[PDB]
Amino acid sequence: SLTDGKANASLTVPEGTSIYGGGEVTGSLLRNGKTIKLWNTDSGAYGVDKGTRLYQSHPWMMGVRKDGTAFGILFDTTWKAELSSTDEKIELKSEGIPFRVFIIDRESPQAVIRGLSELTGTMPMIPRWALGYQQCRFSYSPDSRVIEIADTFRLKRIPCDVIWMDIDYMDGYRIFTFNPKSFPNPKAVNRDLHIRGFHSAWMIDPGAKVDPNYFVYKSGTENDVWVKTADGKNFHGDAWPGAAAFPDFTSPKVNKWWRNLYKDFLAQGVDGVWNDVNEPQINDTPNKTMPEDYHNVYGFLMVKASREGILDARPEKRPFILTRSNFLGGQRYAATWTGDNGSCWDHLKMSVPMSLTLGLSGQPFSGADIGGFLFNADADLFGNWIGFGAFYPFARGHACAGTNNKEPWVFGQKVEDASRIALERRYILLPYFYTLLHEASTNGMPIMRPVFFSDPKDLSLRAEEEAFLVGDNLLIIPAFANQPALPKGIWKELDKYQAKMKIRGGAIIPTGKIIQNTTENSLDPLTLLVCLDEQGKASGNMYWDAGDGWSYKKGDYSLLQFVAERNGDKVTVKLTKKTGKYNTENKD
Repeated sequence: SLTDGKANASLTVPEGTSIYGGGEVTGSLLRNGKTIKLWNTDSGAYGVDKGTRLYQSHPWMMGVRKDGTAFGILFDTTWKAELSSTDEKIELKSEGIPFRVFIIDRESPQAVIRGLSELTGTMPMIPRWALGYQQCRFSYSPDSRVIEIADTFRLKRIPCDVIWMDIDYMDGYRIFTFNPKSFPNPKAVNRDLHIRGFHSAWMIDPGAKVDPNYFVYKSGTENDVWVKTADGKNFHGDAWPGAAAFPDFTSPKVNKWWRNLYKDFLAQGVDGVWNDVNEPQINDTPNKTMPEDYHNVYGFLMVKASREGILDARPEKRPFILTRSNFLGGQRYAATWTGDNGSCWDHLKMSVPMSLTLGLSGQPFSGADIGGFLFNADADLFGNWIGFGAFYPFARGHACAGTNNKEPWVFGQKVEDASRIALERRYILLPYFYTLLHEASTNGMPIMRPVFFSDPKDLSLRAEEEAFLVGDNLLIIPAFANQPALPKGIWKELDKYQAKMKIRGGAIIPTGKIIQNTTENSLDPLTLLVCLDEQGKASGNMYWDAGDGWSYKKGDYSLLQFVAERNGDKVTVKLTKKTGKYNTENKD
C-alpha cells in the first residue's frame, strides 16, 4: 500500500495470527489487537490497562502464524508515530518522513528475536552482581541511615547485592553534587557497601538547576537544547530541581561534555548508575514535553553517553547502566527497569506481561519493582510480589514518598520469611540466570521467556500471560496452585507466597547454592538439576566467568555442556564439552 507524506507503513497479516510486540506497554497485552502511542512521558504512573503511551518507544511487533511460524516487522523511524494494530493488519502511522522497513520470515518466533538483535544488536554484558537482588531506601533522622539497611540485610540473612541511593543524595537535587550534610563524605565512605558484600547504585538526571554557583552546568556549554525553531535561547523545563536545564544529545559536543569521569569523585564507590525522569519529563507547562515543537531517543542518547563516560572513567569494569526511557536499539547501552509502579495488584500481575514483551521487544533485562511508587502495600501484596518477582531478569526493591514501610522485612517475619525463601531460590539459580544473561548477549532472546515459546505450534499456549518461563527449562507459576495454560510434556515430573517451579524433561539446569551476594561466587558448589525426558535423557549447559569481562576477549570463560542418559535402571550424567578456559591467557 501507500503512505506519501505524514509517513506510514505496510504489512498485512495472515489470519490466525497472534500479535505480540510493542516494547514497554500496558495491559494484559501479552497479545495484541490494540493500538499504542510511540513517544511519551511519566506515563508510567498507575501505568495502565491498554492504549497508553509509556516511557520507552519500540516500533516493532512480530507475528506468529497459527502454524508455528513467525515474522518480524521493524519500522525504522526515530520519529513519533503511534502503533495501532488489531487483527486487521499492522500499521504504524507517523508524523515524519519516509522510513525504512525490515521484514523477518524465519522458522521460529525465537528466530525473530535473535533476528531483531541481528539487526538491532544485543545487550553488552553486565557484572554477575547485576543478577543479585537490589534495593533502595534512604531515610532522614540522622545523617542518612548509615546504611543500617545493608547490615540489616546480612543480619536478616536475606540475600541482597546492590543498594541504590535514592534521589536525595544530591545537594539541591543538583546532579553530580552530593549533599554536604548528606555526608559531605560522599567520596565513597562506602567501602562499607563494598566490604559488606555490596555494590553501589546511583541516580542521575538530565536536569541541571539554574545556579551560577554550581559545579556542573557549564554554559560555556551550548548543550542546553535551544527551544523553538531558533528562538535564541535554552529551554527551562521543570524537573526535580524545578527550573533545571537540559543537555542536547543533538550532536556530539554535548555528549563529550556529559561523560565527565564522574563516578570516580565520590568513590570510587559509584558502581552502577540509573538514568531516570529522562524522557525528558517536565513538571509544568502543557503535557510534560519540551519545545523545539524528534523526541523518542533523548533517553536513548542520554544513556549511551553515560555508558560512554563510565567506560572513559573506568576502562573495563563492565558497565551496569539503566534507563527509564529508551528506544528499540537502546538495550545496546541500557536496561529499562520498568516504570515506577503501583502497589495496587493489577500492577503485580501486569509485570509478567509487561516484562515478557520487553524481551520480545529486544530487551533482555527488564524488571518490575516488587511494589512501586504509589504504594502503601500490605503483607499480602508484597509477599505475593516477591514470590515470582524473585525470578524477574532484573529484581529490585522499590517504593517512594514514604511515610513508612516498603521493605523486605516490614510486613512481618512471615513476609520476610517469604522474602528470604524467594531470594534464596534466585541465588541458587545464578548459574542458570547467568548463562542466560550470556545467551541474551550472544544471540539470545528473553531471559524471561513466554510459556508459548515452549511450543510455538501449540494454540493453547499463545495468550498465556501469568505463568512464564525462565530459559526453556524452568517454569514459573505466580500466585497459587495449578494454573493456567501450561506447556505440555514432562515438567516437574507430573510456603504460601511462593511460585511453583517446574523443570523441563530433557533438561539440565546448573544450580549453585545459597549465597548472600555474588561475592562468594567463584566458589559455588555445583549441583546439576536433571529431569529425564521421553527417551530418558537430559541436556544442559553452564556459562561462567570472573564476572567483569565478557566472553572474554582472551577467552577467560568456561562453557560447559552436560548430557544425561538413562540406559538401564541407572543414569549417567557426564560432561560433554569444555569451551574456553580462564583466569589467565594472552598473545605474542
